[PDB]
Amino acid sequence: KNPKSDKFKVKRFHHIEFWCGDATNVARRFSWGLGMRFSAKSDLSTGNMVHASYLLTSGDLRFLFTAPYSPSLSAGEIKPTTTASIPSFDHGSCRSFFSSHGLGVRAVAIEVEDAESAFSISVANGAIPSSPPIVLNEAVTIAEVKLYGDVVLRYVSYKAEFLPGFERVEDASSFPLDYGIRRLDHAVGNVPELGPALTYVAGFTGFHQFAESGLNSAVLASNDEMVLLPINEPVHGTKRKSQIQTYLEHNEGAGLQHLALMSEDIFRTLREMRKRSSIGGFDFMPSPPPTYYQNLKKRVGDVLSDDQIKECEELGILVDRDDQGTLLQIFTKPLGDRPTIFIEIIQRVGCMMYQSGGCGGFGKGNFSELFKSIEEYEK
Amino acid sequence: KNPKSDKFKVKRFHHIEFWCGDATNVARRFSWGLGMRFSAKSDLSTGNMVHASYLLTSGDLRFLFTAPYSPSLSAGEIKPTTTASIPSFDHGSCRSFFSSHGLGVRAVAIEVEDAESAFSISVANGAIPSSPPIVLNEAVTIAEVKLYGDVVLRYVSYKAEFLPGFERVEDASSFPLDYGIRRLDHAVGNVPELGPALTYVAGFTGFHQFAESGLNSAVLASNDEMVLLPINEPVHGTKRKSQIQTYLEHNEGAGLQHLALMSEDIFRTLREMRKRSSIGGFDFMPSPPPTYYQNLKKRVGDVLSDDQIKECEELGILVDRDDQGTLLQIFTKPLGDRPTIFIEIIQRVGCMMYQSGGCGGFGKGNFSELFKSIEEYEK
Ligand SMILES: Cc1nn(C)c(O)c1C(=O)c1ccc2c(c1C)n(C(C)C)c(=O)n2C
Ligand SMILES: Cc1nn(C)c(O)c1C(=O)c1ccc2c(c1C)n(C(C)C)c(=O)n2C
Ligand SMILES: [Co+2]
Ligand SMILES: [Co+2]
Repeated sequence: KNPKSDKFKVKRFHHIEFWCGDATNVARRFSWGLGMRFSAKSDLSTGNMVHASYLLTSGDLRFLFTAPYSPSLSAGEIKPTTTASIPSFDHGSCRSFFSSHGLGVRAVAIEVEDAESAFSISVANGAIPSSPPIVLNEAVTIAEVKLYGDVVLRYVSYKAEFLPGFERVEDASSFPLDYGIRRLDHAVGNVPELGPALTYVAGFTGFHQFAESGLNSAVLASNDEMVLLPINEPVHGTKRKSQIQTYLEHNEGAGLQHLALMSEDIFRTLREMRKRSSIGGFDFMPSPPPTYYQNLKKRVGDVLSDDQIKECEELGILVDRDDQGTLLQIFTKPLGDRPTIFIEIIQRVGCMMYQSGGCGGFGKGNFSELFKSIEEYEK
Repeated sequence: KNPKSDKFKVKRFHHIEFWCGDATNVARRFSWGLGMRFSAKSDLSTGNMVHASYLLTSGDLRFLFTAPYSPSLSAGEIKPTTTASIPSFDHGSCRSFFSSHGLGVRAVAIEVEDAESAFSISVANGAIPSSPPIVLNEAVTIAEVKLYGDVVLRYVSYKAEFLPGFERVEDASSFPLDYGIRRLDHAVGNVPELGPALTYVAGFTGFHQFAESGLNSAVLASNDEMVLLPINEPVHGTKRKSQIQTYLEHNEGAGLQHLALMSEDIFRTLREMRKRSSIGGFDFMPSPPPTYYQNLKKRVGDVLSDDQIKECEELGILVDRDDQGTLLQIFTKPLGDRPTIFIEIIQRVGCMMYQSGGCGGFGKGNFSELFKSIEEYEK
């Protein structure tokens, strides 16, 4: 059941912004590890005396990495005279965020028809304002409201080329890496209490709820279910400590837990990423035992051939099924020093009309199947 | 003239420590860009609840990357019960350093015969103490005094395997990269006033002075001239703004300007580094004009063949000569967001007895020769 209750017109995920201590080193690491190209910059060389911002792209996926300069470089500026390309940026907020949480996502940005209307409707419906709507070069409008913890939901709308004040990256520094990642599928938050978090976000967006292990969760979705925002809470008192609780402890509270990146060829993406794990890229969680891939024949034997199942086993890929589609997924180890944010690589098969959002679910069935596999491999 | 006036026995450079916001991403970027292997760690997985520290090695070169965890993880600890592997570490100092200077060198570490005696003699001779001598597992002693700005000179001595509490890195995560870098040749500081900086450092070490462009500089050296610590000050009032002054502005004061890394085969190192510049590694300063390499025939035609001169031209390598040896060198663009710290790759030819320290100088003649080359190429 999809009541299509969005309180304003939402299009697609637009970008994810990481707040960093040094944007250069994080962006270069991510570029090589994920196969994303350097496509735009806003920094000292573009006249920005406030923050260094670097944009990586793969397909429609946009990752922005931002760090503050010394405040002394811009001490004479005021907001009317700022050289910052992102007017919501604040030195103190960024330093406070990074000292509190470490490397992590500050903004989940969605493209909307009208960022000023989106902001006004959200705040009229309970959203806590973070940055009021600001029109950039009479071309783009940006506004921000609080999502959870110190993460903001950023609205971007275009009258008619990332943002004004960003420059295209020169082709010499713009090596055309591509491991097959094409877009953001979903962005997941961890909170101490799921109920109040869901009520708050669904309250100001009109997003609807989309259709033992240490977590309870729920998924909020836009009208066409292309913007997907799951939220998790921990389950206490279990034998094994909840990984959601571990997140909250090491992150100093609520924040973004994982980004799921859709691949157009998850086999190629994982081959390319795994080749680079020990040479500057990303590590992956330990692979399931062979009993898992043996049991996959009975579960997904009508969707994947035996060869493709064998290809899943080489790469450590997980498979899950809903009533409408099938999910291939795998998880990285945490992206930085703290056991907090990580990345999921996903590919979905089924639900063709284009492919509808959330085809195959989010893999919650893999908890029990991994468990059964571990017990079976112990035998 | 070498008066051999060291006030305590100094051996060699031991390691360089960077203070980071996220040590994982910086260390992974540096590993791929410079061809250094992950060799040791001290972090949550080794019981360290205080800081994450990762050691990269290439030959005798040791780069350490350290970042703080949330103070909440260690809030119940006191110094007698600390889980930190580097007892001088302090959360507040590290956050203050990074917010002030950005990514940069906190410690220049030299191995000495007795770190406690080195500390006591230094402080008795004017050194400002930073961290008193601490014996680690009855095996290693570490102590720190201020060098310039917020950079410390760290003394390490071994009774008889980086530091106690560091664990060797498992071979799966330890990919054997190697682009030919073998050791630290020199470490250079930028200060506002050279005189007082030299007097201070030479005062407490007994290091001696080793044998138009925007800088004045001088080099301090240990007895065998294997530890080399140049210091620069800006020259004001020139047409072009001093790059030393630019450093001081963007760094918020004095600090380490560049690390010069000796290669056993600078041609291989530069081929390997340049292949990776646009895929996560390091960029290099713009190459000199072809008139430079034409003029090199008359300057170094007796040391390098025409083919090897042509190889220098492909890779953008600079060449300088002293009275005793020849210097091949090249400089990276800044390592992070700010126009502050960069790296020099160096190889020295001549002065064989082993090779004596500082063979060929430090390349100051390349200022005039680059200038002449630029005017000649304008023609
Ligand atoms: C669950 C869940 N709910 N929603 C809305 C999602 O997007 C998810 C997941 O992406 C997911 C699915 C299966 C997992 C898993 C995750 C994070 N992890 C990590 C290590 C915790 C596992 O070990 N397994 C087996
Ligand atoms: C000088 C100097 N003194 N000492 C003690 C050193 O180690 C040096 C250098 O390493 C050096 C030599 C030549 C240079 C240079 C540097 C840093 N730069 C940078 C961009 C400023 C140039 O453009 N040229 C031509
Ligand atoms: Co997921
Ligand atoms: Co040098």
